[PDB]
Amino acid sequence: TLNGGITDMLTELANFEKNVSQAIHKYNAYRKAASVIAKYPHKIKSGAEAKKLPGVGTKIAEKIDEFLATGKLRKLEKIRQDDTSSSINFLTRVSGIGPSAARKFVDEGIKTLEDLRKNEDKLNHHQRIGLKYFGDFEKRIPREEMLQMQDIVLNEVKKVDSEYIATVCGSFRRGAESSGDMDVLLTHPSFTSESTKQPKLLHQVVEQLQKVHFITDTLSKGETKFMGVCQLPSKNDEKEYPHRRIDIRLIPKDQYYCGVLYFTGSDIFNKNMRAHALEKGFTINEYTIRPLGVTGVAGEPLPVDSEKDIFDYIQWKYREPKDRSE
DNA sequence: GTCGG
DNA sequence: GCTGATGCGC
DNA sequence: CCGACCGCGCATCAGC
Ligand SMILES: Nc1nc2c(ncn2[C@H]2C[C@H](O)[C@@H](COP(=O)(O)OP(=O)(O)[C@@](F)(Cl)P(=O)(O)O)O2)c(=O)[nH]1
Ligand SMILES: [Cl-]
Ligand SMILES: [Cl-]
Ligand SMILES: [Cl-]
Ligand SMILES: [Mg+2]
Ligand code: NA
Ligand code: NA
Ligand code: NA
Repeated sequence: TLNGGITDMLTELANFEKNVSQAIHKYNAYRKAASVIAKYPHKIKSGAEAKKLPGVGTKIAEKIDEFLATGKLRKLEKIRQDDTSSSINFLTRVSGIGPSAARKFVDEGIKTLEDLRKNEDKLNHHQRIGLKYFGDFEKRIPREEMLQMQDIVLNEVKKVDSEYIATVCGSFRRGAESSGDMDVLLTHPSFTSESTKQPKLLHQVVEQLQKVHFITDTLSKGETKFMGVCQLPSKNDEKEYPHRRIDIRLIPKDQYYCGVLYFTGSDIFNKNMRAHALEKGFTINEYTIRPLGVTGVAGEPLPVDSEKDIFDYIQWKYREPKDRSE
């Protein structure tokens, strides 16, 4: 929070480019700058000082000076005043409503939470659940609650098949004292890159979690990825906990390290690392790390036995999970 | 919007 | 039904 | 300049 003002501004600018302008590269340009500045161990004094960091160019440097001088940005002041931009930004806050759907709804006169509710008919399944738990999904999850949730998930999974291995990733694995949701990596020995020896591997876990009323809703569900809603159980007479977003990713057992690297993040860390990988002539996804031939085509998966092995291939000193929060 | 070649 | 492009989210 | 910007699972659609 050393340069909170500045990083907030860049984040607001990032969200505007993404939601309203549908300018994804500008979105990331601002996010990166916000990321690099949030990490800077000095209270920024000028745009020039900021322009020294990678990701901060002339435009952002200029904005930082305006912000430091006045304590605000005129460009953002006007963006806030604009009713169309405001409505669009708001609607994208509902899970399932992106920049396109948001702009479309606004074109129909649907601009508020009140409008969305009275128009459920115009929403697909995901958007309907996003609206249902709109308030809840805005809440942070204390680590203490993440710990209780982890205990339920691992124990329920164990009951389905002792050979299952569920690992909580995301910011939780990064040591955060609060998380925006729960990310669960799942593996089973019967599912590898070589073959699937048993079907419904993900389904059974989902099924079991619904049986005990932990999983309450489903946003989307496939053979290897579940996106849904869960809730901790509350005691007698006590207010029940808010509903939480939960994602479960089933990855081939022999590709765990690439999988846990991916799911631990952060997203920007993944983007930076995968970009660096490319520079070093490699390509990384949640399954493997492969070399890039002269042509530019991915070769065969390289051997991996730890997260560190991935970092070594691209000549990066190993970074613990707690230091990947970019 | 920023960067490297 | 399929394939592929697009939206959306991780 | 100017091209590059990470990589992919699921839901949905158009075109066949
Ligand atoms: N490669 C890649 N990985 C991504 C991307 N987005 C997410 N991931 C990976 C890396 C992410 O760590 C992981 C989980 O996605 P979240 O839950 O959205 O991210 P988080 O858990 O870190 C969080 F801090 Cl935003 P919290 O949920 O606590 O508020 O998915 C992306 O664009 N690209
Ligand atoms: Cl763009
Ligand atoms: Cl691996
Ligand atoms: Cl792969
Ligand atoms: Mg998360
Ligand atoms: Na710079
Ligand atoms: Na959204
Ligand atoms: Na998540």
